[PDB]
Parts: sequence; structure tokens; C-alpha cells
Amino acid sequence: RPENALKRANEFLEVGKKQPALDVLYDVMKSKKHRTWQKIHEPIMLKYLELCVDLRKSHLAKEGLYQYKNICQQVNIKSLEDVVRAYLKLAEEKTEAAKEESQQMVLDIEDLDNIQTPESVLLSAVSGEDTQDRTDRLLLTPWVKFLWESYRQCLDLLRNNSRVERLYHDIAQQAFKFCLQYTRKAEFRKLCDNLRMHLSQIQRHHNQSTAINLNNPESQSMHLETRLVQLDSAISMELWQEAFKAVEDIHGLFSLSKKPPKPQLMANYYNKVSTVFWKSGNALFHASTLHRLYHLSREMRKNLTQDEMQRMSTRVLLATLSIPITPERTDIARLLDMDGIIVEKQRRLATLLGLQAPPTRIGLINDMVRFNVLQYVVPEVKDL
Amino acid sequence: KGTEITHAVVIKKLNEILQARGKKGTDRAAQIELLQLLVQIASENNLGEGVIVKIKFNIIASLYDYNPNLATYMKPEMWQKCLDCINELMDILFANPNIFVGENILEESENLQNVDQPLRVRGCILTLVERMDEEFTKIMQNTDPHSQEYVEHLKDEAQVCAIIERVQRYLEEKGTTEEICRVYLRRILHTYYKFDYKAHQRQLTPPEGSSKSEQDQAENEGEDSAVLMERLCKYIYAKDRTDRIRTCAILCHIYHHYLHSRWYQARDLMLMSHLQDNIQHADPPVQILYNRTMVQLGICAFRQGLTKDAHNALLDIQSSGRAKELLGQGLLLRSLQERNQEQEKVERRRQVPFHLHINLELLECVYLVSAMLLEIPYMAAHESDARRRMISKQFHHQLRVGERQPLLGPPESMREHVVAASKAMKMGDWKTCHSFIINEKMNGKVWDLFPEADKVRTMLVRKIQEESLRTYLFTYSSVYDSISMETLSDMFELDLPTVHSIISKMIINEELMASLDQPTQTVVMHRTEPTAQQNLALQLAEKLGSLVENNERVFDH
Repeated sequence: RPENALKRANEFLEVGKKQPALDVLYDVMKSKKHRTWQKIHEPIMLKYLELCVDLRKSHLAKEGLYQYKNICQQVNIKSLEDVVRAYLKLAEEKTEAAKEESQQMVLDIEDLDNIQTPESVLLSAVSGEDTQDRTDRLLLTPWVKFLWESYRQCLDLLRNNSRVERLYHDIAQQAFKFCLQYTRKAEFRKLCDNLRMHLSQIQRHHNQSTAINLNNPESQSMHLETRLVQLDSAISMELWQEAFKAVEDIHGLFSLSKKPPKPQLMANYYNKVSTVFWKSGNALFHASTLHRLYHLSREMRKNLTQDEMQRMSTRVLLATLSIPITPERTDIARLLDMDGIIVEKQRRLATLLGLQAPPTRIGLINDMVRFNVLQYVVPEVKDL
Repeated sequence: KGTEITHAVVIKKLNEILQARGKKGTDRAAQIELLQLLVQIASENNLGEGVIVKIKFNIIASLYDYNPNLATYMKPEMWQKCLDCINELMDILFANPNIFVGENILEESENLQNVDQPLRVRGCILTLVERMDEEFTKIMQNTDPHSQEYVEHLKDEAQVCAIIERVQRYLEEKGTTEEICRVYLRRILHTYYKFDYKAHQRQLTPPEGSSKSEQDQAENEGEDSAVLMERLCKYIYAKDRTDRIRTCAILCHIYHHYLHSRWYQARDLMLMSHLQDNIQHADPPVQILYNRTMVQLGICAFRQGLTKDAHNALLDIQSSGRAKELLGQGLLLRSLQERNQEQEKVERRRQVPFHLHINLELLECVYLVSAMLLEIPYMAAHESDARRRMISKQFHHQLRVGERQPLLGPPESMREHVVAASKAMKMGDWKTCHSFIINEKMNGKVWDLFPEADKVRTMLVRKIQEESLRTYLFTYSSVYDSISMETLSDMFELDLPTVHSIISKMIINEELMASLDQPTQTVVMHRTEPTAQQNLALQLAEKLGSLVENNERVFDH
């Protein structure tokens, strides 16, 4: 009993690199030492041990698996505190990586190319790239923890509010740093596996429903993470394939739970990012998304009032000028191998977007003209 | 602590060490300490000197013996100590010229001819260097591809190659005749992954300004000594029957001739050699050499701008899904066949060092760009109603997996670039086609690799100009009555000889009914039409009715 706290005091003072290796063995043993249920002494005693365990960084998975079942004794503050630790567990690993990432480059500047040039030419020719071990080995260790906490959300279940409030925003806020540094390919997988976990959680219904809006922070994170990765750099196909499946669920949930004004407004903001990406990649999807954006934003103006007159005027002129611009199909091999399969996916993706079949060039001009937003169009653009 | 008496005790302790070494648990580290102290206590010329050589010979053998008692491949600290010890042994050998060999001029106390055979002892020295040759290859196979250690250990290859030059300058005709088959292979190991820059430095640096000089004209001639030996060794190998070495060496010579000489010589030598029958019966390492040279032949064909020859030279490789396994990068599940791990442990210990790699992702780009340039005019000509020669599973199939993607706009990936280039080439804007291929291969670090980068870019630029003009004429011959050739010259940014050459070949070898005036720079055709295209498509469909109707009869009878 107090003997746990005395050991946890002694180990921390004694140190020197041989003893923390013994501490790691001892902490794995301590992890089941006393079959009690958390009240006063045990949270105080355990949390000081957990702080030493995070500092030691003992074995990554095992401490997590013990925490995965230790937190279940209704210890709400301790779950939130461990999520606050979770940012710190990764953050000082990015600073430690940054210390080496900056340090190696200072040495690279200080050394001399002209006595390393044959090797430099061979390294370029073999294509081993501008690579260094110390950042790589440091980069792997937060990524194991990062996945372990997302896996933990799928096993916390029920209330999960500490994770819903903080951990998704902190995961996205951390994910951006990882994506900018290097690990975009891991981020692409992480978004796909997180979507599999999210859909699996929705399919549990284990004391969880749309009435507490549990779906909404998870979808908001997934939308923000996919949206930033899509803008910065990624392969085109896969981000859209996972994003469309997420949109189908959310459209279902919004229709079942009744149409919610602020998440639909966020969906309108996400749809403006979508229209620009579709002008680069698919004009028919731009035409359906832009028509949907002007419809949904018109309904939001009616429902919530929006007095931003100048911005509405630029957005209506942007909509009228952008909308009819759909070229013809020049993909000759695609025509031979049957355009109708591409059309099948374009029709189903457009029905999923919620505007039926893709709109045709003359009709798209014609009904946009019949909409009373034409009255509101800016003079120079109207006479244009 | 030795034993403080002359000669015979040291000879007894060398026998004691050899006898102890063949016993399993023996203190090999203490034997290495004792061999170093037996070098330290020696003092007499000829005998003590030759005892030091006879001991130093066994120090390299003991260091090779010691490391497999507990890992790995040889420890780099032990390997660097072998590298030092081999150089000092070579310096003692270079100082000596056969003192302590005896050769019946002095016998008390000499003799490397007794216990036994002085040529065998002289030949064993190469076989000691060969254990350093082994371990160095094992280190650079098993160290990580992107580690700073990998960059550092590449520096030692020059130190190894310098020892091979010390050894080749210590023979001795009677050792040369028998070791030449292995020495030819060692020369090949230090040649068969060589890059452009060294060949460019010697052949392209102004001779008026360049070297004039006694040291320089040892070292420059030193470098092209390898290709001097190579030309002799081909004739010398007409004596020998080790045809695994002959097949391996010829494949390396085709690589050497392609990369550092001229692309006629590589084609001449491959078309002379005919090694197809040989590679079946010459084992996996020779088959890996065939793959190494086959990749290089397609890369060199691409570096001369010949799209067919480049496409055909990678055909065996790019009809095979198993290219990743050839470089050792195979997984134990990735179709359904890839087993068992126990065999794969041998295979990953044969294939392959990172500094001997070729990039497959680049190879796919070379094959796809070469195929795309051929097949985009071919499909455009055929499906605008010359349809008569379609090949089921060519570039169309590789295009198909990116062609059918309704979500594919901007690219990040290598395959997505090829689909974007195909989308540009189908539209036909040649400057747009150049921009997508050139910019994104500077951005991706893929133009940088060869000092011929601008030559290859210029060749690809001209092929895009020629085949954009070709697709432009095939599509717009659907409406063109007549065409002026000034507009074709200026708009595709080409000279009139090139334009006359492009148009005449197109009319002459698809056999088009178009009247070309070269003096008045004017093409007249009138081939129109919308209905005529439907009529040709129906006539092809009806012809495939008669062909099947008469096929059914030839099945019947």
C-alpha cells in the first residue's frame, strides 16, 4: 500500500540509465498490483505512477492496454487528464524530433560538400534522397501512440466525452503537423481506418444516439482533416471515396434526426471547398455542388438571417459566372471502354450529393435565370 | 608470457593456435591477442618477417572465424581492422618479393614452398582478401537503404577497389592465369553499376586545357584500364569453359557498352551473343544479371529517344508482376503464391544491395511514356475509321485503371501523372503535354539523375511535337478538305524538312489517298464525313460476321 508511493518516489530520485530499464520491468508488474476499486487514495497513487510511466515511455502498447481497463471504474477526471497527457506524450516528441531536425541541418551547413561530392553524386544517382536516421526513429514512436488513442476511442464507447471534446480536435491539430512534416501516406490510411471505426461505433448503438450529437464532433474532425489534406497535397481518388461514404451516413443521420442548421451551414462551407476542387477535376460535380450550395445557403439565409450584403453579391456573381462552364468529353479510350460506367458513378454520386442526375448546359442556365437570385446580381455582371 | 626462446616455439604455437581453432568452444579472441604478440616479439629478418607474414595471413582467417561465433556479418570495427591489416600485409608483401619463400636459395630458416606449394600460398592471399570482399557485400546488403551509415560505408568501396589494384599489381603470371576468372568478376563488381559522370569527365573536358602531366596520365589511364582488360578478357575467355561466368560477364559487358560507350555496341553485342538458352541453365544470379542489363538497355534506348526499341527492351519485365521480388522487395502474401519464409531467407540473402538497385517506378514511367507515344496515334488513327490492327492488352489496359476514375483531377502520384499526360495527349496541346511531363519530373526529383537530362527532354519534346501533329491530322482529316503546311510548321514549332518528313511518312505507310504538294506546300484530301465512318464501322462488323461464318465451317470440318 504506501510502499507503492515510496518505490515511485525512490525510482524517480535514483535514476541513471540502467535503473529506468529495471523500472520498465517493475511498472509492467505494478500494473495489476492490488485488486481494489478507485476512490480517494488509488487515483492519487496511480496518477503519480502514470506520470513516471509517461516519462519512462516504457513499452507503448502495454501501458495503454492497462489504462484501457483502469479508466473504466468511473474515473471521469482521470480519463480527461490522460487525454491532456496524450497531447504532451506526442508534442515533446515532435519538439525532440525538431531538436534533431534542426541540429543535423546545422552540421550539414558547417561541413564541406567538396570533400563529400563523389558520395553526394552517387546518393543522388541511386536516389537514396536527403535522408537521416534520427528524425525517422523519433517520428515512428508518437505515431504508435497516435493510433493507440484513436483505437481507444472505439473501445471507450458509451459517454466518451473527454475524447469527443478534446481528442478529435487535438488529433486533427496534431495530424496537420504530421502531414506537413512527412507522414501523408500514414494519414491517408488513418483517415480510412478512423472512418471504419466511426461507422462501426454508429452501428453499435451502445447507449449512444444522435440526440446527444455524438456523430457531429467525429464528422467535424473527419471533414476538417480530409479537407486540409485534400488542399495541401494528396492522391485524388481515395480521399473522395472515403469522403462520399461519410457524406451518405451524415445525409441519412441529418434526415432521420431532422435537418440541423449549424452543421448544414458547415456542410455549405465544406461544399465551397468542394466546388473549387471539382472545377479542377469534374465540371458536372461542380455544377451539382454549386447549385446545391446556392440552394442550401439560400435556405440558411431564410432560416437564420444573414445581412452580409457585399459578400452575398460577390458569391452570387461567382455562382452565375462559374456555373454553366462544362466542356465536352475528349477521353477516346474511355468512350471505347464504355463511358456509361463513368456515367453510372456520376449519376449515383450526384444522387448521393442530393440533386439527382448531373444538370445539362442549357437547362442549367435556364433555371438559374428563373431563380430570384438573378435580381440580386451585381450590375456589371448582370449587363455582362 | 610468450616463451622467451627462438624460432621453433613460435612455429609450435602457430600449430597450437591452428589445432585449438578447430576445437569448438576455444578462446578465439585470446588467439588473436597471442597472434598479435607473436608479431610483436619477432625480430629476425627473413624468418621473423616471414613468420609475421605467415601469422598475418592467419589473423585475417581468425577474424573471419571469430565473427560467426556471435554475429552478424562481420562487425564494422573488425572489418576496418581487417582493412588496415590487409593493407599492411600488402605493404609487407610489396617490400618482400619472395623472401621467406625459400625457392632453394636459403632454407635455414625459410620456406613457403614446403607445407607447401609456393604458388598455392601466393594464390591464398587473394582468397584472404576475398573474405573482406564477402563481408563488405554482406554489410551493404543488410544496412538500411536510407541510413547515414549506408552513405558512410559507401566510402569504403574505393578502399576495397584500391586493394584489388594492389593485388592485380602483385601477380605473377602463374597466379594470373588461374585467378583471372575471379579477378575478371572482381573487376566487373567494381564496374557493373558505374554512372555517366566519370565517362563524361574523361571524354568531354577540353584537351588543350586538360591534363598534360605525369601523375594524371597514370590515373586517367588507370580508370580506362578496366575497359582495356575487358577487351582482352573476352579473348582470354575463349580458352575457358566456365560458361556461368561467360554468360554473366557478357551481360555486364552489354551494360558497360550501353552506359559508358555507345548504343550501337550494346545492340551489336546482344544480337551477336544470343544468351536465351544460357540463362535457363545458368542459375538465378545470372538471371538477375540478365534483368539488370535488360533494364539498362531500355533506359539507354530511351536516352537515345527510340520509343519502340525502349518499349520492346522492357517488354519481358513489364509483362511480369514479379519485378518487386527481383530486387528482394517481395512480401510473403501479395497475390497468393509467395511461400515459404524459410526459402525466402536464402533469397533475401542473395538479392540485393541498395547501391546496386534500379528504380522500378522510373522503369514503369519509361515503359508507359514509350508505349503512350506509340499507341495514342495508333488508337486515334484506328477509331477515326482505319480500324484494322487492335492489340488486346497493350497500353489501353494500363491506361484503363486511371481512365475510368470520375474523381481523378490533380495528380500527386506517378501513375496519376501518366493519366494526366494521356488526358493532355488526347486533347493534343503539345506545350501542355511538355509541361506536365517536364515540370513534375523536376518537382519529383526524376530529371536530375542523368547528365543527358536535356538531351532526353529535347528528344521527348520532338516526339510530342511529331505525334501531336499526327493526332491533329488524324482527328481533323474528318473535316479537312485541304491543309497549308506553313501553318503546320509554325503551330507545331517545327522546321519544313521535319514537317514534310512527318506528313509524307503518314500518307506513305498508312497508305492514305491524300495528294501532297511539297513545292506549293499544300495538302489536298477531302476524306470527310459522319456517315462514311458509320459505314466503315458497319462494314468491319459485317466482315467479322463472314470471318466467324467461315470459322464455324473450319471448326465443323
